[PDB]
Amino acid sequence: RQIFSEHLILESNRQTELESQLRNGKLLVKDFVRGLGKSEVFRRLVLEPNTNYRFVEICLKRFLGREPYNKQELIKWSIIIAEKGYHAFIDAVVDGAEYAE
Amino acid sequence: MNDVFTRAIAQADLKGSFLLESDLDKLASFAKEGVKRLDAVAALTNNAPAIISDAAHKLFAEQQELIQPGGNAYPHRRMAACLRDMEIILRYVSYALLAGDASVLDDRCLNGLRETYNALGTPTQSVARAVQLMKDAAMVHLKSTANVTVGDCSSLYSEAATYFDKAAASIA
Amino acid sequence: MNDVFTRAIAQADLKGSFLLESDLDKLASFAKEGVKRLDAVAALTNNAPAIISDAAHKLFAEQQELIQPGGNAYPHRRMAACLRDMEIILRYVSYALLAGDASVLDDRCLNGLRETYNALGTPTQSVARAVQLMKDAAMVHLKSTANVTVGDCSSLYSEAATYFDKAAASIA
Amino acid sequence: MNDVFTRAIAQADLKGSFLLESDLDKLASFAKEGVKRLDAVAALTNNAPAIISDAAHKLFAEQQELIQPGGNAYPHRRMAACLRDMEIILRYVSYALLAGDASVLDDRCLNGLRETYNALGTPTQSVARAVQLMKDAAMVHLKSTANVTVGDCSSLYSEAATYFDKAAASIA
Amino acid sequence: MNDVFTRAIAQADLKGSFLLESDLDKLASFAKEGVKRLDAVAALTNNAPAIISDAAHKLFAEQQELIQPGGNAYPHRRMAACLRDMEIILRYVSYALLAGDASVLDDRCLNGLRETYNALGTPTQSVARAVQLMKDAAMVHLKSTANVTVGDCSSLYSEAATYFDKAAASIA
Amino acid sequence: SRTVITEVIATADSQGRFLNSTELQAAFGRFERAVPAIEAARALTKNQDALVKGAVQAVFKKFPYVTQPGEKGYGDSNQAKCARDIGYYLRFITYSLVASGTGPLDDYVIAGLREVNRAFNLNPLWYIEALNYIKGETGKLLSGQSKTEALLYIDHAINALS
Amino acid sequence: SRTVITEVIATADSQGRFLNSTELQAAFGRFERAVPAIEAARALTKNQDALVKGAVQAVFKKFPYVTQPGEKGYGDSNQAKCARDIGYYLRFITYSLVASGTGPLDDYVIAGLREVNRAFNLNPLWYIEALNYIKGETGKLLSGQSKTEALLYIDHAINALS
Amino acid sequence: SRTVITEVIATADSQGRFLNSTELQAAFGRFERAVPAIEAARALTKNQDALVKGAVQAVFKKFPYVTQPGEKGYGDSNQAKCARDIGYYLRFITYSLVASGTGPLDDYVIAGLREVNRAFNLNPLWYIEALNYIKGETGKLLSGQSKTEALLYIDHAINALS
Amino acid sequence: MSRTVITEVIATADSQGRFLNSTELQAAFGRFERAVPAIEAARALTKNQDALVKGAVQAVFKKFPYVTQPGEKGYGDSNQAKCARDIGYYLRFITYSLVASGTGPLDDYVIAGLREVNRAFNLNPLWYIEALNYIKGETGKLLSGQSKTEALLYIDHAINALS
Amino acid sequence: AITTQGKRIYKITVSEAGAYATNKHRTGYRAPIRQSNYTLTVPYDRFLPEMIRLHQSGAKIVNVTSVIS
Ligand SMILES: CCC1=C(C)/C(=C/C2=NC(=C\c3[nH]c(/C=C4\NC(=O)[C@H](C)[C@H]4CC)c(C)c3CCC(=O)O)/C(CCC(=O)O)=C2C)NC1=O
Ligand SMILES: CCC1=C(C)/C(=C/C2=NC(=C\c3[nH]c(/C=C4\NC(=O)[C@H](C)[C@H]4CC)c(C)c3CCC(=O)O)/C(CCC(=O)O)=C2C)NC1=O
Ligand SMILES: CCC1=C(C)/C(=C/C2=NC(=C\c3[nH]c(/C=C4\NC(=O)[C@H](C)[C@H]4CC)c(C)c3CCC(=O)O)/C(CCC(=O)O)=C2C)NC1=O
Ligand SMILES: CCC1=C(C)/C(=C/C2=NC(=C\c3[nH]c(/C=C4\NC(=O)[C@H](C)[C@H]4CC)c(C)c3CCC(=O)O)/C(CCC(=O)O)=C2C)NC1=O
Ligand SMILES: CCC1=C(C)/C(=C/C2=NC(=C\c3[nH]c(/C=C4\NC(=O)[C@H](C)[C@H]4CC)c(C)c3CCC(=O)O)/C(CCC(=O)O)=C2C)NC1=O
Ligand SMILES: CCC1=C(C)/C(=C/C2=NC(=C\c3[nH]c(/C=C4\NC(=O)[C@H](C)[C@H]4CC)c(C)c3CCC(=O)O)/C(CCC(=O)O)=C2C)NC1=O
Ligand SMILES: CCC1=C(C)/C(=C/C2=NC(=C\c3[nH]c(/C=C4\NC(=O)[C@H](C)[C@H]4CC)c(C)c3CCC(=O)O)/C(CCC(=O)O)=C2C)NC1=O
Ligand SMILES: CCC1=C(C)/C(=C/C2=NC(=C\c3[nH]c(/C=C4\NC(=O)[C@H](C)[C@H]4CC)c(C)c3CCC(=O)O)/C(CCC(=O)O)=C2C)NC1=O
Ligand SMILES: CCC1=C(C)/C(=C/C2=NC(=C\c3[nH]c(/C=C4\NC(=O)[C@H](C)[C@H]4CC)c(C)c3CCC(=O)O)/C(CCC(=O)O)=C2C)NC1=O
Ligand SMILES: CCC1=C(C)/C(=C/C2=NC(=C\c3[nH]c(/C=C4\NC(=O)[C@H](C)[C@H]4CC)c(C)c3CCC(=O)O)/C(CCC(=O)O)=C2C)NC1=O
Ligand SMILES: CCC1=C(C)/C(=C/C2=NC(=C\c3[nH]c(/C=C4\NC(=O)[C@H](C)[C@H]4CC)c(C)c3CCC(=O)O)/C(CCC(=O)O)=C2C)NC1=O
Ligand SMILES: CCC1=C(C)/C(=C/C2=NC(=C\c3[nH]c(/C=C4\NC(=O)[C@H](C)[C@H]4CC)c(C)c3CCC(=O)O)/C(CCC(=O)O)=C2C)NC1=O
Repeated sequence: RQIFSEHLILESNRQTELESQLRNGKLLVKDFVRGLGKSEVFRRLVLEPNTNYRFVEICLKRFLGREPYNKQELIKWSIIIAEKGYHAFIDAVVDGAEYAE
Repeated sequence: MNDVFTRAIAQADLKGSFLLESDLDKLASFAKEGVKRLDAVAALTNNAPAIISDAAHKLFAEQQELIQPGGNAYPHRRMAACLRDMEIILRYVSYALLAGDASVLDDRCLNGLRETYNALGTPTQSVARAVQLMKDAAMVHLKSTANVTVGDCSSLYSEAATYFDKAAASIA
Repeated sequence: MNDVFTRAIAQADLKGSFLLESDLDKLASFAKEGVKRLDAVAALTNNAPAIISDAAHKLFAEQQELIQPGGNAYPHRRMAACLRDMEIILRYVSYALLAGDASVLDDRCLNGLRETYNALGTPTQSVARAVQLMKDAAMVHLKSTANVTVGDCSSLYSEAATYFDKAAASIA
Repeated sequence: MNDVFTRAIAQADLKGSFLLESDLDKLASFAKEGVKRLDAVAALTNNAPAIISDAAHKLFAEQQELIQPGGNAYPHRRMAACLRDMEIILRYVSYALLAGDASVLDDRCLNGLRETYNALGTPTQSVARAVQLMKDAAMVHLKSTANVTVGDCSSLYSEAATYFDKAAASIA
Repeated sequence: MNDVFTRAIAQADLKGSFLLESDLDKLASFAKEGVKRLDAVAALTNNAPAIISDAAHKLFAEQQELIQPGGNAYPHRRMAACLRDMEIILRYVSYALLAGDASVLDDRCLNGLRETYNALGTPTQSVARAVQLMKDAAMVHLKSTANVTVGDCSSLYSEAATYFDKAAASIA
Repeated sequence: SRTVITEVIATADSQGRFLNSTELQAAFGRFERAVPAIEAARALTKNQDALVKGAVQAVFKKFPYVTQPGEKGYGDSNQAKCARDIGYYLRFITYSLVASGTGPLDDYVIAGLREVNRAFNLNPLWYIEALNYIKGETGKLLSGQSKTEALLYIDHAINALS
Repeated sequence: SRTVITEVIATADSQGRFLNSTELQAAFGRFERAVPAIEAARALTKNQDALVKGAVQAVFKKFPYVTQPGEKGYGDSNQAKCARDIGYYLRFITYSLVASGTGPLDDYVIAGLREVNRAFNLNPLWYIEALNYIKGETGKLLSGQSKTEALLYIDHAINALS
Repeated sequence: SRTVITEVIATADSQGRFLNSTELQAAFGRFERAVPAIEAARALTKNQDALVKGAVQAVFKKFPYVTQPGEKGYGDSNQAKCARDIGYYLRFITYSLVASGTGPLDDYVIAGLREVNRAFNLNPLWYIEALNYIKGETGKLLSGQSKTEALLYIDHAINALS
Repeated sequence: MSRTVITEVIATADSQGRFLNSTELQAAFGRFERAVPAIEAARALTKNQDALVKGAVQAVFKKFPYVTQPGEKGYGDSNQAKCARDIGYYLRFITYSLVASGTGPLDDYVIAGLREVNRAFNLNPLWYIEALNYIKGETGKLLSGQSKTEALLYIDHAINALS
Repeated sequence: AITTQGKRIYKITVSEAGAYATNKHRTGYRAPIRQSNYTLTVPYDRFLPEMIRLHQSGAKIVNVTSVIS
C-alpha cells in the first residue's frame, strides 16, 4: 500500500519471491522496499506513465514519506534516472542518508 | 512505452476490433525490414562516442559563448553535463529507432525537458543546435555502406531524421 | 548462475587457453539441439499447474498424517506453503533444463532449502517424494508427441531425469 | 506470545478434538477472576516508577563494586541502560501476569538475553538477584488494597512469584 | 575509534581518578610534535596513488601467480578490488597515524578483513607482503626532506612502521 | 505493453545503457518469428465467428447446469456476454501473436482477473473450457509453426486462468 | 568518544577518500593550541577540592530547602556522595580540557542525563548553580587562552544540564 | 556470467514466473546464431598468432613515440605484456562469440577497466586502435553472419575503452 | 555552495540540529588564522600569473614533444591559445582555493567532470600534470615559508585529482 | 547482479557489542532495541558497502561465511 498505492494490490502484481525471502528472515525491510521499487510492475505502472520529474515526486512521497521541497529537487533527482536508470535512482533513494536516518 | 506493433494493437482495441489484414501486412513489412532497422540501431549504438564528440566540437566551434567564463558550459561539471545530455538524447533516439515509434523518446526523454532547461537557465536553442549536429554526425554513420549488405535504407534514414527533428523541436 | 556453455568458457579461462576444437564441437552439437530443448521446457511450463495438481493428489493420497491435524501440511497456510514449494522446485528445474547447466538450480533455489526445512520441522523425505512425483508427471507430459514433430530426444529426457534426481537428493 | 486461551486452543488443535468441557470450565474460572488480574497489572503499571527507583537504590546499596569506576555499572549512560533493563523486565513480568502464560516472556527476549549478557560480561547472578529484589519491591505495592474494593489475591501472587523466578532462572 | 588522548582519558576513567601530570606531559609533547605527524600524514595522503602504484607494481612483479589466469587478481576486476583494498588499507593506516593509536585501526575493519579474505579465498600472505611493500614506499616518500623544514622524525617513522606491521600481522 | 522489443528497450533504459548485441539478437529472433505469428493471427482472425460460437457451445456442453434458470448461463444477455468474453480472449490472443509477447494478455486480460472473476462470480473453468476448444480447433486451422505460436499463447491464457 | 580529531577520521572514513587539507589544518589548529587547554586541565586539577566544597555550599546556599531536613541535601553520607558527584563533574571537565573536545563530557555524564535525573528526582538546576560557581572561580583562576578553554567547556556542560 | 539464455532466466526468475513466448523466442534466436558465432570463434582462434603480432605492431605504428626509451613501450617485458593484453582481448572476444553474449567480455575486461588503466598508467587509446586494427583484419578474414558478430563484439569492446 | 571550513562547520551543526559548539568555532578560528598566509600566497601567485602560464605552456611542450608535430592536438595556433587558457583556468582556481582556504573551488570548478571532458575531447591528463608540476617548481621560488606550503597543498590536490 | 560476481552471496554474523552501544547511546535510539547477534545475508555487489556500514556504525562482526561456493 505504501509503494503500490492499494489499487495495484492484485494477485498479478504480487511479488512472491520477495515475500518468501522476507518470511524466511533473509531479507531486510529496506531490501523488500527496494525490491518492490525495482520491479516490473513498478516500472510499467508508475514509471512509464509519468515523466522523470513526476516519477521522482511519487517516489519521494512513497519511499521517503515526504513531498519534494521544490521543483529543483525533482530536477536534481531526475538526472539519476535519466543517466543511470530508475534502478540506480531507487538504490540512491533507499541507500541514501535520509532514508537510513 | 509503445512500439509499432503495440501502437497498432492499442488502436485496434480502441476500435474494439481485430486487426485488419492491411495492418497485419504493414506489420509484416516492418518485420521484414527489421534487419535493416537493427543495422541502423547498431550503427547508432556503436558510434555514440564519435557522434557526441563531433557534435560537441562543431557546437563549441559555432557557439563559443558557451565555453566562456559565465557561459552555460564553462566549468568541467557543466561541460560534462552537456555531453551527458547529448548521450542521453542519442540513447533515446536509438530506442525510438529500434521500436519504430517515437513514444518512448517523447514520453521518457522530451516530455518535460524544455521546462527543465528553462529552470536551469540553459539556452534551449543551443540544445536544439547540438541535437541537429548529432543528427548530421549520425546520418554520416547510418549511411556507412562498409561492412554491411547493400540495400535501400532510405526509410530508416527518414525515420532517424524525424526522430532527431522531433527532439530538436521539442527542446526548442 | 551459468549455462553449460559458460561452464566450458570458464574452464577454458581457468586453464588459460582457448576452447579446444573438441569443446567447440560439443557446444555446437548441444546448440543445434537447442530448438529441440525449447519444446521440452515449453512442455514443462505449459503443463505446470497440471503437474503440480497431480503430484499433490498422489502425494496426499500416499501420506495422510501430513493432512491430519498435527501434521506438517495440516493448517491451510502450510498446505499453501507445500504447493508453493512444489511450484518453485518445478520452475527452477525447468530453468536448469533450459540452461543445460545445473548450477543455476543449486545457486538460486536449492542452496539452503534443506536447512530451511530442517529449521521448519518439515520432513525432507516427503519433499523428495514430492519431487519424484513431479518427476513422473513431468516425464509423462514431456513424452507427449501431440502438437510437436516426432523425434528422438533421449538426451533431453535423461537430462531432465538427472536434474530432478539431483534436486530430490539435494533436498533430503 | 501466547494466552492461556491461546494455549488451550493450541493443545485442542494438536489433539485434533474440540475443546473439552473441563478446559472450558478452567477458562471460565480464569475469566470470572479477570478483574483480579487487571487490578494487579494496572497497579503494577501505575506504581512501576517508584518500584524501579527503590530497586535502583537498593541494588546500589547491597552491591557496591558497580558504583565505583571500573565496574559493569559505573557510567551515567550505563545507568540509563541498567534502568531501562530493569524497567523492561518488570514490564515483561507484567505482560506474563496479564496473559497468564510465560511464553510471552520466554520467547521474546530471554532467548537472546542469555548470549547478550554472556557477550557483555556483566554478571548474570547479579541480574537474577535484582529481579528477585525488584519482585519484592513491586509485591509490596501489589499488597496495597487502599482505594480499591477488598478481596483475595493469593493466586495472582503465586503466579507473579513463579514468573519472576522463571525470568531469574532463565537469566541465571 | 579512540585517539591516544582519548585512550589515556579512558584509562583515567578506568582508574576513576584524574590524569597524572606525567601523562599530561606526555600528551603535551604529543600535541607539540602534532605538527610533525600532520606533515607525515599529508605526505601520506598526497602521495597515496604513487605509493599504491609502486606497491602494486613490485607486488605483481614479485608474485606472478596472481596476474595469470586463475590467479587471485586475473579477471581485471579483481585487480580493481586489489588496488581498492590497498588504498583502503593505506587510508586506515593514515587514520591510525593521525590518531596516534591503533584503536581506530582495530575498531574499523581489522577484525572483519581476516574472515572476509578467508571467505573470498584471497590469500592473506599476499596482502601482508603488499602491506610491507606500501610500508617501504611510504617510508621512502615521507623521508623526503625537500619542500619541508628539517627535523627529527624517527619517532614518527617507528610509529608508522609499527602500524603497517601491525596491520599486516592482523591480516596474517 | 510487453513485447520482445519493449522488454529489450526497458531493460536497456532501466540500467541506463545503449542497446547492445544481446538485445539486438533477441530483437532479430522476434523479427524472424514475426512471419509465423502474423500467419497464425490472420488465420484466427479469419475464422473468429466459428471459433467463438464453438467455444461458447463447448462451455455450455461442459457445464449444462449453468444454462438452467437462476444460474449464470440463462438468458440472452448472459450468453451474449459469454460470446463477447470469448471474443475478447481470442482478440487478445491474436494481439499477443502479432506483438510476439504476452503483453496484451497480461495487461488487458490477466491483470485483475481474479478480482473481477470473484466479484462477478465468473467460474474460470468456463473460460478454460472455451480456450481448450480454441486450442483444439487451432490445430485444424493452423499447421506446423503458426500452430505452435498460437498454442503457446492459448496455453499462457489457460495457465493464467487456472 | 566524539573528539575533533577522531571526528575528522570518522567523517573521512564514511567517505572513500583520504584526509584533505581542511582536516589536516584543523588538526593543526588543535595541535598548536593544545598547550593552553592542558594547562587549564592541570590548573583545575590543582584546585579540585576547593571547587568541590565551594560548589557544594553554594548550591546549599541559593536553594535553602536542600539545607532543610527532608530533602536530598539532608544526610551526612548523602552530602559526601554529593561532593563525590561534583568531583566527578570537575574530573570530566578536566577530561574534556585534555581531549580538546566535548567528547569525554558527552560520553559519560550528559548521555542519558534527563532519564537519571527524573528517576532520582535530581533536577538539573542544582548542578547548574554548582557549575556557575565553578565558572566564577575559573574566571579568576585562569587567564588568557586557558580562561577561554575552561569557560567554553563549562558553558557546554551547563547547556547540556539545562 | 551472462549470455542470452542467462538473461532470459534472470528475467523469468525476477518476475517469479515460467519461461514465456518472449523468452523462448529469444532463446530460439540465440540458438539460431549458435553455429555462425561458433564458426566466427573458430576462425579468430585459428589466426590469433598473426593477429596479436600485427596488433602490437599497428599499436607502435599509431604511437611511434611510445617505442622510444623512457616510455611504456620500451622494454621486452613490456612487449610481452602488450602481446598478452592483445591475447586476452581476442580470447574473451572468442568466448563472447561462443556464448552469443557480451557477458564474458563485460566481466573479464570491462569491469574495472578504467581504474586499472589509470592506476597502471596504461593509455586506453593504445587498445582502442589495436582493436581497430583487429577490426580491419576481421573485415577480410570472415564474411556473413560470423563476420558481423565479430564486428559487433569488437566494436562493443572499443566503445567500452573510450 | 562550496565545501569550506566555515561552511562544513555550519553544515555539520545544521545536520545535528544544534548550535555551533566550541569545536566548530574553534576550527573556524583555525581557519581565520590560516587565511593570512593563504591570501599572501594568492597575491604572490596572481601577480605572477602570466609568466607562470607562459612557462607552464612551454614546459608542457618541452616534456611532450610529439604533441607539437602536424596532425596532433598541439598543432595549431588555436590549440596553443586553448592550452594557455586551460592553464590560466587552473591557476585562477588554485588562487580561489587559497583564498577560500579549502578545495571547494577546485573540486567544483575543475575536478568535477574532469575525466569526462578529458575523455570526450581526448585531452591527456599528463599535459596538465606537467604544467602543474612546473607551476609547483616556480611557486617554490615565488613563495616563502607558510605561503609556499599552502600553495603546494592545493597544487598537489589538483595534481592528484588529475592523475 | 546477473554476472558471476552478482552471485556468491555471503552471510555475516554481527554482534552490536559495546562499541556500537556507546555510539548509539550518544546518538540515541529511534527504534526498539534488538538482540546483538544476527545473521545478515548480503550479495557480493552490496558486500563491501554493507561491511563499511557495519564497521562505521561500530558493530563487531562474528563470522563471515560464503553461502555460495
Ligand atoms: C574550468 C576550467 C576548464 C578547463 C581546464 C577546461 C579544459 C578544456 N579545453 C578545451 C579545448 C582544448 N584544450 C587543449 C589543450 C592542449 N592544447 C595544447 O597546446 C596542449 C598540449 C594542451 C594543453 C597543455 C586542446 C588541444 C583543446 C582542443 C580539443 C578539441 O576540441 O578537440 C575544452 C573544450 C572546449 C573547446 O572546444 O574549446 C575544455 C573543456 N575547460 C574549462 O572550462
Ligand atoms: C531523459 C530526459 C532528461 C534529460 C536529457 C535531462 C537533462 C538534464 N540536464 C541537466 C543540467 C545541464 N544540461 C546542460 C547541457 C546544456 N547546456 C549546455 O550549454 C549545452 C548547450 C546544452 C547541452 C547540448 C548543462 C550544461 C547542464 C548543467 C546546469 C547546471 O549544472 O547548473 C539536468 C539537471 C542537473 C544535474 O542534476 O546534473 C538534467 C536533469 N533530464 C531529464 O529528465
Ligand atoms: C546481432 C545483431 C544483428 C546485426 C549486426 C545484423 C546485421 C544484418 N544485416 C543483414 C542484411 C541487411 N542489412 C542491411 C542494412 C544496410 N543497408 C545499407 O547498406 C545500410 C548502410 C545499412 C543499414 C543502414 C540491408 C539493406 C540488408 C539486406 C536486407 C534484405 O536482404 O532483406 C543481415 C542478414 C544477411 C542477409 O540478408 O543476407 C544481418 C544479420 N542483424 C542482426 O540481428
Ligand atoms: C528461492 C525460492 C524459494 C523456495 C524454494 C522456497 C521454499 C520455502 N517454503 C517455506 C515454508 C514451508 N514449506 C513447506 C512444504 C512442505 N510441506 C509438505 O507438505 C511438503 C513435503 C513440503 C513441500 C514440498 C511447509 C510445511 C512450510 C511451512 C513450515 C512451518 O511453518 O513450520 C519457506 C519458509 C518461508 C515462508 O514460506 O514464508 C521457504 C523459504 N521459498 C523460496 O523463496
Ligand atoms: C516460440 C518458441 C519455439 C518453440 C517451442 C520451438 C520448437 C521447434 N521444434 C521444432 C522441431 C522439433 N521439435 C522436437 C521436440 C519434440 N519432438 C518429440 O515429439 C518430443 C516429445 C519433443 C521433445 C521433448 C523435435 C525432436 C523436433 C525435430 C528436430 C529437428 O528439427 O531436426 C522446430 C523446427 C520445425 C518447426 O516446428 O517449424 C521448432 C522451431 N521453436 C521456437 O522458436
Ligand atoms: C529485547 C529487549 C531488551 C533486552 C533483553 C535488553 C537487555 C540489554 N542490555 C544491554 C547492555 C546493558 N545491560 C545492563 C544491565 C546490567 N548491568 C548492571 O547494571 C546489572 C547487573 C545488570 C542489570 C540488572 C547495562 C548497565 C548495560 C549497558 C552496557 C553498555 O552500555 O556498555 C544490551 C546491549 C545493547 C543496549 O543496551 O542497547 C541489551 C540488548 N535490552 C532490550 O531493549
Ligand atoms: C479502569 C480499568 C478498571 C479497573 C481499575 C477496575 C477495578 C474494579 N474492580 C471491580 C470489582 C472487584 N475488583 C476486585 C480486586 C481488588 N480487590 C483487592 O484484592 C485488590 C486491591 C484488587 C485485586 C488485586 C474485587 C475483590 C472486586 C469485587 C468483585 C469480586 O471479586 O467478587 C470493580 C467494580 C466495583 C464494584 O464492585 O461496585 C471495579 C471498577 N475495573 C476496570 O474496568
Ligand atoms: C597543516 C599541515 C602542516 C604544514 C603545512 C606544516 C608546515 C610547518 N612545518 C613546521 C616545522 C616542522 N616541520 C617538520 C616536518 C618534518 N621535518 C622533516 O624534514 C620531515 C621530512 C618532515 C615530516 C616527517 C618538523 C620536524 C618541524 C619542526 C617541529 C618543531 O620544532 O616543533 C611548522 C611550524 C614552524 C613555523 O611556525 O613556521 C609548520 C607550520 N606543518 C604541518 O603539520
Ligand atoms: C571497509 C574496507 C573493507 C575491505 C577493503 C574489505 C576487503 C574485501 N575484498 C574483497 C574482494 C577482493 N579483494 C581483493 C584484493 C586482495 N586479493 C589479492 O589479490 C590482492 C594482493 C589483495 C589486495 C590487498 C581481491 C583480488 C578481491 C576479489 C575476490 C573475489 O572476486 O571474490 C571484498 C568483496 C567486495 C567486492 O569486491 O566488491 C571485500 C569486502 N573488506 C572491508 O570491510
Ligand atoms: C479484458 C477482457 C474482459 C473480459 C474477458 C471480461 C469478462 C466480464 N464478463 C462480465 C459479465 C458476464 N460474463 C458472463 C459469462 C458467462 N456467460 C455464460 O454463461 C458462460 C458460462 C460464461 C462465459 C464462458 C456472465 C454470466 C456475466 C454476467 C455476470 C453478472 O452480471 O454478474 C463482466 C462484468 C462487467 C459487465 O459486463 O457488466 C466482465 C468484466 N471483461 C473484460 O473487460
Ligand atoms: C560519573 C557518572 C555518574 C553520574 C553523572 C551520576 C549522577 C548521580 N547522582 C546520584 C545521587 C545524588 N546526587 C546528588 C546531588 C544533588 N542532589 C541534591 O539535591 C544536591 C543539592 C544536589 C547537588 C548540587 C545527591 C545528594 C545524591 C544522593 C542521593 C542518594 O543516593 O541518596 C545518582 C544515584 C545513584 C548513585 O550515584 O548512588 C546518580 C546516578 N552518577 C554517576 O556514577
Ligand atoms: C584478462 C584481463 C586483463 C587485461 C585486459 C590486462 C591488461 C594489463 N596489462 C598490464 C601491464 C602492461 N601492459 C602494457 C602494454 C601497453 N602499454 C604499451 O606497451 C602498449 C602500447 C600497450 C599494449 C597495446 C604495459 C606497458 C604494461 C606495464 C604497466 C606499466 O608499464 O605501467 C596490466 C597491469 C598488471 C600486469 O599485467 O602486470 C593489465 C591489467 N590484464 C589482464 O589480466
